[PDB]
Amino acid sequence: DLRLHLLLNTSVTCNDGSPAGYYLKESRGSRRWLLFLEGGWYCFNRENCDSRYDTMRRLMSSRDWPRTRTGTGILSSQPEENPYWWNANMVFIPYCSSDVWSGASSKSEKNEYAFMGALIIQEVVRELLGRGLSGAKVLLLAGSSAGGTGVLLNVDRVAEQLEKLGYPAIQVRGLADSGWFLDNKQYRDTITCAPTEAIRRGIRYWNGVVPERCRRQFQEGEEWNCFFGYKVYPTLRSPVFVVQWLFDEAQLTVDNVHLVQEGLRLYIQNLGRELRHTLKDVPASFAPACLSHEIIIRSHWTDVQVKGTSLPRALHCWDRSLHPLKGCPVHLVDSCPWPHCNPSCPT
Ligand SMILES: *[C@@H]1O[C@H](CO)[C@@H](O)[C@H](O)[C@H]1NC(C)=O
Ligand SMILES: Nc1ccccc1Nc1ccccn1
Ligand SMILES: Nc1ccccc1Nc1ccccn1
Repeated sequence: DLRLHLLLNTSVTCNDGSPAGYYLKESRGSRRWLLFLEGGWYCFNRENCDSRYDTMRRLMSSRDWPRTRTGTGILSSQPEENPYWWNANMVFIPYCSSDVWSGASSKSEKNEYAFMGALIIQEVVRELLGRGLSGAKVLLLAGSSAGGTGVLLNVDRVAEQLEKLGYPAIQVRGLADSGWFLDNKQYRDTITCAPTEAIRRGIRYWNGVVPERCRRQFQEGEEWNCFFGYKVYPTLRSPVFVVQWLFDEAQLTVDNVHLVQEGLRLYIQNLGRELRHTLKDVPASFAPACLSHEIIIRSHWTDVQVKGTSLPRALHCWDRSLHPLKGCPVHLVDSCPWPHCNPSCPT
């Protein structure tokens, strides 16, 4: 189990002003550190966030968090469950800022809620440096869904933080799972019906921050562009491995697709082709032709394969590449055009 630590700086808070925190399992024989960002959509105005506080309060508050959590998937210490990094130091950072990990705004006389996701990541890193992270060789910032987009928004800031604090030997890398979306035409709840508005409004509500090189490309008012992987990824300097199902369930929900006649068949095939196209120049990626959402902390994440290579193997090959490799690929994108045309897709 990973044990809870509430942040010592109690001014870095979840939405309702309670302290943020992290769950930690130390591995003193390892110089590898995995920091995983939880997902779970977001909220973008007073009324929307009030609803989330009634029925999704663990995503807005630490008041009811458990003492411990079990590591699963890439967070498991069992080699049978985690062929990739079973001996690493494991950190789970709960998502309690409702801001896709972008916010830097405190509660105040003018703000009902605090949106501090970007500052929560900075403070966790900061406090871990006193608990052994100072001796790390690799810091892998990973995350799923909104946490996967959060990796893209924060990996270069963590790298800059560690350089400025005097730790230039720690190699910062990112792993973004199910956080790579298309701002495409829909097939036919504002957060699902009108996604780009929801992001634009959220950024202003959260005082949200995007990576500087991307911000400079799109300029004032157009920061929402940097929440889309194919637009922010080319501006990043840290190595980033991208995991994305080609027919992602959250993408299809936003597109108003529910599972088929010709119009919908053509729409679904075109979505796979467009996602494939955006990954063509991403050298470290894993994109199976399946209808699903998230993978890296699922216990059976070992089962899916692309061209005969599993995701744990592809990540191991990526480690080797950062020291093409014969028999050990890092770029794995399905070419077949319909969900579950890959036999290893999950049921
Ligand atoms: C605690 O965090 C807040 C928000 O980032 C910051 O203003 C303050 O300086 C921090 N306190 C300490 C002692 O680092
Ligand atoms: N934005 C929000 C806040 C409170 C309750 C529901 C929603 N809507 C929603 C739609 C799809 C997936 C998750 N949430
Ligand atoms: N979930 C989704 C799917 C397809 C298009 C837009 C969204 N919205 C979104 C919100 C924050 C960050 C990235 N995307």
